Amino acid sequence: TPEAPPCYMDVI
Amino acid sequence: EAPPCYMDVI
Amino acid sequence: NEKPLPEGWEMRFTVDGIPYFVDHNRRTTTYIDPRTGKS
Amino acid sequence: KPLPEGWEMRFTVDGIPYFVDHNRRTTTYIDPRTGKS
Repeated sequence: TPEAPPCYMDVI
Repeated sequence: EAPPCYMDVI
Repeated sequence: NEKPLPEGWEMRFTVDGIPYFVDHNRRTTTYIDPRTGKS
Repeated sequence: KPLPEGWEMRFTVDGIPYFVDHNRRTTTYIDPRTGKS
């Protein structure tokens, strides 16, 4: 898996 | 809207 | 647009046909075309 | 140093900083001031 941060849609 | 989440794409 | 996408980038379409752009280095997606800087 | 306009720093559940781009509505671990995570 790559390191990707929380998605914009999930945190906004 | 926002573009699709990276982790949804892959 | 005849130009290739730059290194790390891929173009996909949403279900409703909107182009978007995936950056596999920064792990982002955007409606901004990396060739033009515009959506 | 200030982030580019439209950008914010947030933190994951484990306290890792990440960057939220409100212009494009996306997120990255890569600091746009430096180009590194």
